[PDB]
Formats: sequence, C-alpha cells, structure tokens
Amino acid sequence: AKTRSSRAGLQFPVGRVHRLLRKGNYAERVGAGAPVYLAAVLEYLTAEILELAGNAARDNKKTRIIPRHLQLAVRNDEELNKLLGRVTIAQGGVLPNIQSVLLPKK
Amino acid sequence: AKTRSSRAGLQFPVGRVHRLLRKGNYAERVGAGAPVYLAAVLEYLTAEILELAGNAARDNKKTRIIPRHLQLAVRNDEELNKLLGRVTIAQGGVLPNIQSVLLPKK
Amino acid sequence: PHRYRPGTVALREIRRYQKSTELLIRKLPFQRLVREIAQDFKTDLRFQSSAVMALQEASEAYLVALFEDTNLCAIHAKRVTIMPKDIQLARRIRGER
Amino acid sequence: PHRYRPGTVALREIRRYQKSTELLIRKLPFQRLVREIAQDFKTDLRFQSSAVMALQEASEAYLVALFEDTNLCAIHAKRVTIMPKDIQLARRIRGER
Amino acid sequence: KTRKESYAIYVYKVLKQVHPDTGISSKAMSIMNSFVNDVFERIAGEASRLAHYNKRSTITSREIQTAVRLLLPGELAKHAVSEGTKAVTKYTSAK
Amino acid sequence: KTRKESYAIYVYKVLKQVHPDTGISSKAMSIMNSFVNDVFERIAGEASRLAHYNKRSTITSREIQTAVRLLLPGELAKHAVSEGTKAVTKYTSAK
Amino acid sequence: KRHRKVLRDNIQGITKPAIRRLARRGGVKRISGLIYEETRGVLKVFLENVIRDAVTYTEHAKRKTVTAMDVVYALKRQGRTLYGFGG
Amino acid sequence: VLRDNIQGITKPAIRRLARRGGVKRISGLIYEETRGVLKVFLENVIRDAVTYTEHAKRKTVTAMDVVYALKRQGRTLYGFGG
DNA sequence: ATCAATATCCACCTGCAGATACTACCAAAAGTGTATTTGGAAACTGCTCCATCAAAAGGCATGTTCAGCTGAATCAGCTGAACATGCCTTTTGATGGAGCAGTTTCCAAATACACTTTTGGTAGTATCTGCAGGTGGATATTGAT
DNA sequence: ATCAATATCCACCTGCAGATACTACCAAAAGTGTATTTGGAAACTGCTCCATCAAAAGGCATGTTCAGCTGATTCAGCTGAACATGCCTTTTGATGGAGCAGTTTCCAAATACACTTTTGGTAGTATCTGCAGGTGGATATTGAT
Ligand SMILES: [Mg+2]
Repeated sequence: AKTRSSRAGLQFPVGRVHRLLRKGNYAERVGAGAPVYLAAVLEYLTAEILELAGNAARDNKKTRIIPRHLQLAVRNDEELNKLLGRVTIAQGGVLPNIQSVLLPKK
Repeated sequence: AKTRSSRAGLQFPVGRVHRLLRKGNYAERVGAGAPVYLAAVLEYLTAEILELAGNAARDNKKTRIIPRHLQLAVRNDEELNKLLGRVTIAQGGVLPNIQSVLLPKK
Repeated sequence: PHRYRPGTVALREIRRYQKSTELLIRKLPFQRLVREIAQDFKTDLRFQSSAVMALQEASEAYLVALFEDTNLCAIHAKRVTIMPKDIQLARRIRGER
Repeated sequence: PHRYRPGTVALREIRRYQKSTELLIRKLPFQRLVREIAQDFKTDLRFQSSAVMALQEASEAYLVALFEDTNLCAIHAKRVTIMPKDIQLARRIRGER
Repeated sequence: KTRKESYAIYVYKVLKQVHPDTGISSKAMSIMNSFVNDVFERIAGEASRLAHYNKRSTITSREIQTAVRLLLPGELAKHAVSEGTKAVTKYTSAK
Repeated sequence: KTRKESYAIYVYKVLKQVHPDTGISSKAMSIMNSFVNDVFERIAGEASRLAHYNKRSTITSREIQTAVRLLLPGELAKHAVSEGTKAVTKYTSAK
Repeated sequence: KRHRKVLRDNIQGITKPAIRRLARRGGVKRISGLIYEETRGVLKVFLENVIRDAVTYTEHAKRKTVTAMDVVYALKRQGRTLYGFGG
Repeated sequence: VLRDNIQGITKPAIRRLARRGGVKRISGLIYEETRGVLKVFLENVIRDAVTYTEHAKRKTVTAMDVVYALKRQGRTLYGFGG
C-alpha cells in the first residue's frame, strides 16, 4: 500500500486534493491525473515561496520565518508579486521605498 | 400542461434557468424556487435596461435600439453604470464630456 | 485666406468622435499587428473575422479610457497637453505597472 | 535649544514605519468605529476579535497603498505635499470612481 | 446545424411590454444576451459560494436573494429582490 | 470536537527540504495555508471554466495544465508545468 | 440586559498622529491639514462596503456574531483578498 | 517602402482615439508611448486567447477564445457571444 | 571644517510566550479490490467562412508657419513641521455567561428515471422598412479687421 | 462694432441592408407521473470565547514658533495645431480551399460500491528555545557656527 503521493513522488497529499476537487463542484468528473498535477503545482509554488522567505529570514539574522519574511519574499520577486498582486499578507508591512525628490539637499 | 414561466408570471424561461443551474456545477442540488427567483431577477434587469435604452432611442429620433443607445442608457445611470463598471459594450462609444479647463476662454 | 486657431479643430474633433461609435484604427493595419503578435505564441494561426473585431473593440475601448485618465493626469499637473509621464502615472495607479 | 529642520524627522519616521509591521491605528478606537458602522446596518451584532483585527489589517493595508498612489499624484504635480486633490485623483484612476 | 440557444426571444418579449413600438438591432440584441449571461453567472456564482460557506448542498432562492444583495447596488437590489419574491409567491399559489 | 484540515504538515515538510535549520511561526503558517487554498481555488476554477467552454464534463491534468498557463506568470508557469507533467508521468508508471 | 452605551463620532478615534503614521508607511513626507478629514471619509466608505458584505454573510448564516471568515469572504468579493485569518 | 506593423497604428488614428478620450492637446512623444501600451495590451490578451485555441486543438482563434481571454483579464466584452 | 546634541547601532542579557515534543487514541480519511457505465478520442467529410487578390476607394504623409502653451525664475505669504508641555485614554489581565457548534433524530423536498408533449431554433423562402447618406437652403460660429 | 468664410443644422428623398413575418420540421428541451433517496431544520445541550470590567502603562492634544513650500506672476522660447492633395495604402468584393463542426463509434478510464488499512488531527501533559525588549555603551548623523 503506497500512497498516491509517494507514487507521484510528492510531499503534498494527492488524496486530499482529489477529494477537494470532487466536493468543490468544478465538473461532473475528475480525471486521475488532475489531482496529481495540481498537488505538484501547489508543492512547487510553496517551495518557491519558502525558499525566498527563508532567505529573507536569514538576511534578517532570524531562524523563524514570520509574516514580514513572506511579504519581503513576495514583493521582491516580480512573478510572485504579480501572482499575489491583489492579495494582502497580514503583518507583512511594505518594502522600504522613498521617492527621490523627497530626499534632502540636491 | 402549463409552463413554469406562465405560472411565475414571467417572460423569462424558468425551465431553461433551472436546467442551466443544474449543469453549471453550482451545487449538488437546486431548489424548486431558485430558478423562479433568478429568472425574475434577470427579466427585471433586462426591462430596466430596455426601458432606459428605449428612451435614449426616442431622444435621438429613432425606433430601433442600437448599441449606442444601450451605452448611453448604462453610463447615464449611476447604478447600471456601477454594475457594468468593468464591462465594455461594443460600438457604444462614450458620453460627450469635455473638461471645463479645456474650453476656449470666452 | 482662412485659418482656425490651435485647439479649435481639436475641440471640434472631440465633439465629433464623442458622438460616434465607429472604430478609429484602420482595420487592415490592426489585423497585421494582431497576426504578428499572435505568431510569437503559435505559428500558422488563422483568425475568425469576428475574433479580430472583438480584439479591436476591446483595444480601442481600453485606449480611449486610458486617454481619459491620462488627461486627468495632465490636468492635475496644470497642463492641457498629454505627455508620456501622464500615461505612465495613469498605468501605475491602475495597477498595470 | 536644539531643532531638526522641517522634513528631517519626517524622513526618519518614513524609515521607521517602512521597517516595521505593527498596526498603526490604536486598537480600541478602531474597534468602536467598526461596531458603530456595523450597528447602523444591523443591531445586536457581536464580533470575534479576529474579525476586528482582519478589518484592521485590511483597512491599514488599503490606506498605506492609497497614500503611496497619492504621493505619486502630488509628485506628478511637482509638489511634495499630499492634498485632497491627490487622493481624489488616485481614487478616480483606481476606479473607486 | 447544432442548436444555438439565446435569450433573444425573451428579451424581445420584454422589449415589447416596455416599448411596444421600439425595435432592436442584431448587435444590440447580442449585447443584451451577453448581459443576461453575465448577470446569470455572477448571481449563480455567488449563490454557489454562499451554499458552500454554510455547508449546504442546495442552492435555494435564499441563496439567490443573498447573492443579489451582495451584487446589485442599493435600489437595483431592492427591486430585484421584490421582483424575485413576487415571482416565487405567484409560482407557489398556482395549481 | 470537529476536525479542521490544513496544509501545515506538508508546508513544513517542504520547508525542511529547502531550509533544514529554519522554522515557521504559526501566523506565517496560517498565511502559507491561505496561499495554498487560494491558488488551489484559482486553478480549479479556471479548469472548471475551461472544461465547460469545451463541452467537457471531466477535469483532467490537461485542463489543469491550461489553467496553470492561464494563471501563472511566464517563468512560474513554465516550471509549474514541468513539475506537474513530471508528477503525472511518474504517477502513470507507478501502479 | 440593562443598558448599552451609544456609539457616536468614533471616526475621530482615527487621530491625526495615527493617520500621519499611515502616510509615513506609504512614503509621504509632507501632509496638508485637510488630509485628515479626507482620509477619515475615505476610510468610512471602505469600512461600510466591507462591513455591509460581511454582515450580509453573517445574516445569511443566521448568526449574531460576525466571524473572521465573514470578513475574509467580504474582502475576497471586493478583490482585496486577505491572508492571515483562515482565508 | 517597408514599414513595421506597429507603425500601421498611425498618428491620426491615435489622435482620433485621444479625441474620443477628450484630449485637446497631444505631445509628440505620445504616439510611440501609445503603441507600446497597445502592444502590451494585445500581447496579454492574445496570449490567453491562443492558449484557449491550443486547448481546443484548433488552428483558428475564435471570437469566443478572445471573449474568454478578455473576461479573465477583467475586461469583459459584450457583443460577440457568451 | 569643528563642535555638540541626539539618534542609531550593536552586543550582550534575562524571562518567557510560543513553538516544538510524545504517548495515546480514533473517526474519518485513503487505500484496496471488484463490478458497471460512459466520455471523448479517433476517423471520416460536408460546407462554412477565411486568406488571398484585382479593382476600386479615399485617408494620410508631408514641410511650413506661428499661436499659444510649457517650464524656468523669482518671491511674498502662510501653512505645516517640530517640539515643549500637561495629562486622558488605551492596553492588559481577570471573570460570569451568550450563542456557536456538535450530535441525533425524522420528514418535506429533491433526484431519478421513463414517457408524453411542446417549443424554440433553423432554414428555406419571400416580404418588409428604418434610416444612412445625399441634396438644398437657411443660420450659426469663428476669426479677421 | 462689420463681414465673409465655412461649419452646422434641418427638412425632405430614397435604396437596400438588415430587420421581420410564416411555414413545415424535427431533435430536443420542458413537462407530467411514480419510485427513491437525503438534506437540513428542530430540538437538546456541551462548552468556547465574547462582552465586560478593574488596574496598570504610555501615547495624544495643544500652543508656539518659523523654515521652507506652494502658488502667483511674468516671460521667452519651444513645440505642437493647422493647413492642402496626389501618392499609395486600405477597402471592397469575387473566388478557390482549409478546417471547423457534425456524426458515429467503441474502449480506457470514469464512477460506484463494500470491507480493510492507514493517518492526520487533537488533546492531554511535558520540556524546549528563539527572540522581544531591557540595558549600557561605542559610532553616526545633523545642524549651528
Ligand atoms: Mg448608529
């Protein structure tokens, strides 16, 4: 008895994802490969964000990823920024950014 | 045999609306009154737009509603405009509107 | 010898084009552009006539509305002349940048 | 008696608040505003505390992002001072009108 | 050859009730059809979410009603709601 | 005392793979959980639509693939697509 | 239940310093005196819209209590998706 | 007399669009900026339409392909089906 | 440039809130295995409707001229930043109690067929007409003097 | 002011592209009837967490002062609007053919279904640890001179 996750070589739960596709009223039928492909996309995306967020945590001399690190990760990455362009990460704050003309002297 | 539209007092097809709800993967089940209600709402908004578009036709010395008239109807009405705030009516054009500062100095 | 002042014909044109609904880009050149852009995504594509039309209507509605925002941006800066920075600001605020 | 020049503490505050993530509106006052507004829609409502915090996080992130757009509108006008006309322009272009 | 369904006839009926002497071009009719399809989808979509949020398996007129309240602006919502309630009553009290 | 599922343990697994010495606060985890659910919903939805548009009653890995191309920007799409193809190909050979 | 205090003018609990802080986070260096009332107004519209939909979800569920989830769904509806509260 | 396809979107045509947009006075550099903007717009939309075409296994982009692409970009169009 | 007020940056430092750790259980997943139904791919093809092109149409490239707009410079006036000062309001920890949510019982309403009737879409065909352009003539607008 | 160029308005005319009415038809809803499944309200009640309150902790309100920003004024020079027409691109329509779409086909993969194993969630009790917030104490940054 090998899980469908181990069959596909995935950490993310293929069984859970198959189930959610059914209960979710997306179509009459769900193909067997659909939850496999989806669970991999989901796993890929979360690896991408944890990598970048992990880096922000290290850059900050921290060992624990907090919401600020997720925000720095997403906003500093062109593609994640666009994908979450209409999303708000609670307790993430903003990127340090001051417009040029606002700086003193000349 | 008497149709559900006539029963409900409507021009809009209850049967079709019921059918479309079923095969739309909206939920496992569809209540008896829901298609009745929805058809009524759809008919009502249709009447509202046709009312105001008919008028715009009249104002412009015409008997046939064209896309221009549908546009004028929608954008001159605060509520219809909000509902259709992210919609483009093909061959609608725009409202006549020039910023005052652009007017020649009298 | 007769000459209309700068802005007189422009006003006349605003009135004319705000009254009508016809497309304002010639169809052929728009069609070529459409096909050129599509070729980078897939080769040997054909287009339904109404497909190109839909694209033109949507593209013209988009540009017309963007010019309205752009114009507000010029007027905000106390000008009557639209400049690229006005288009730039409008797009940034819209969330397109 | 020592004095920083107008603008200096302002830039200090910008770096300070751009660095941190805490909510910037005091909790109770915000909670009262929420309850007042909700009550005008429907009497005898309760709120989970996380419901109030959700609204706070959302409203603060909405206001910060609006202020950035507003700042851009002022700068477009060759000013450094945000005014109501800047907010109004930003909201118009955003489609909030 | 395959059946192409449309709301055209029902829109034309409602036109005649509202302006009996006014006609409608093809293009305008096509727009009206899009409108009806669009509003349908928005309302059914919201109704779907509501039922799901509340662990219900059925889309009832209660979900249609809440959907309408969520999607239509003030006055538009008010009439839609009363038009809808009105139609459900007439449908119930009819053999 | 009802059961509430989350992607937490899976997010944590994936976290250990990429940064073995890094932890995650519960709030960051909650955000990670929301992100997975959100992306799930957006892909399934596009897939749902896509299937309907082509008169299909089945959501297959092919629908999911087009949904991914529609939803994700350039380089994330390219890589997501390889990861998903790979998982399916592997999965097909493994029973 | 015996008595419950009247809620009025709570918009003013959104003080000048709190607004200034928010502007600072948005990168603003100089603030006209009229910004504070304008901002209060803008925030009110924002809250009314979100609370209305949130409360609608509450009533549909037949609860007396507005949940984090009611708010999260109200935000999603308005294209202001929020992560961090179960949504 | 070879000419780029984008340049087929001519000054007078961009001038007309601006006019319907209520624009009185137009800087010389606007015409090139507009062309860039149109290109990004068409890229984003065509990309998605073609993606719909490929999914259906066609070699013809249909009005519906385009209408669906517009809908998902948040630029719903009425008049061409759907 | 030099001096001095004050913000800023670490480095270390104790408490502790929040995170991680097991031992035990368990309801509901998820898997496994077999019988039953079917969606859609695959293959053939009819006929739209699409790319092409010849002849016709009519919009735009072009350079000149200068009206009037944009941006630089200058500056008075006053608004908004900074900071001192006095103290109210929010934050934080503790506690009876409303309503949310968990479990189970029971029926009104919905699905599932199959069969019976109709309606809405197409299609061939002929029939009809609102109004886009064209004309012709008066009248308004704009710009020159 | 007058005056003339030219745009603009409106009344009337009319061919035809596009709207509409009608018939015969058929596949396909939409509806009617009978057998069956179940979703969810209600009714009871465990128990989370919300409203509420007393004490403790720190941000807010206010007035004064003046730096420097905004908005007004003026001005020159640059830059875009207007202008007329034949070149040349687009539009129009006429014609072969590509592929979309309609039809039939048949099986790989879909759902269903029932015992069988696994596991993710919680729940109770335990020890662990990253870092926030306190401190002092060396290094900038800023603004007067
Ligand atoms: Mg009140």
